[PDB]
Amino acid sequence: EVETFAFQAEIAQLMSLIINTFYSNKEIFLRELISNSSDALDKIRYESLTDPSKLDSGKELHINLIPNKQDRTLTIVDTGIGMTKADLINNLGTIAKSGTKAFMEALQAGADISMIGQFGVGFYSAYLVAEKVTVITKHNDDEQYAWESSAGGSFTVRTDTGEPMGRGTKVILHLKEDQTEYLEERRIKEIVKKHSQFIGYPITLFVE
Ligand SMILES: CCCCn1c(Cc2cc(OC)ccc2OC)nc2c(N)nc(F)nc21
Repeated sequence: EVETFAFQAEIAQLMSLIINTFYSNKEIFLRELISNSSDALDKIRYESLTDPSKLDSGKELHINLIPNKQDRTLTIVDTGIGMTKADLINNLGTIAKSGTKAFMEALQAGADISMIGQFGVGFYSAYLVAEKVTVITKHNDDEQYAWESSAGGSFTVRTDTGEPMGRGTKVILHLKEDQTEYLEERRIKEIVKKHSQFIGYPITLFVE
């Protein structure tokens, strides 16, 4: 069954802002998502040092970028720590509240949208380019969940029946009609080179 949740007022407001503000430098969405993957891979890396069994659901620590022109999606896949249902429904929104407020104040003093990640809310930059985001995630202590939102003030969570993923997180960007340039091999490569050149895990760009 599909559960529908409201965003806390502040996130909904960050989300509208990201959708509504005129801002051409949309490409920074990719570095934000990659950096979130990097923090997650680090974390499962740290946790297995004192418990190697936390790696039984997969030993490879990596990042895959998969475009699919047929569906119109850019999926960012990591094998990092993954998210529990608690994360999805309460915890992530709890921690995001403060980062949101800070961010939203800075945008005045002179800051701009490319700085969202210095506040820990770079995930919602997904909405510069995607009309819908689907997030498939699997943590060691929980089952596999699908989170989803087209913004609008609500998101859903359901247990995922798709392909089992071991451990990690897939962010599936359903691109806006005018943003298919992020399906293109040479565009993604350019972006990864300029902003994500020095990540500590292999990034494999899949071709179509
Ligand atoms: C805010 C940092 C933690 C949340 N997070 C994020 C940021 C994030 C994801 C969300 O998914 C529905 C929602 C909100 C988020 O940040 C506020 N990306 C992650 C990732 N790839 N892997 C893991 F494991 N955790 C992630």
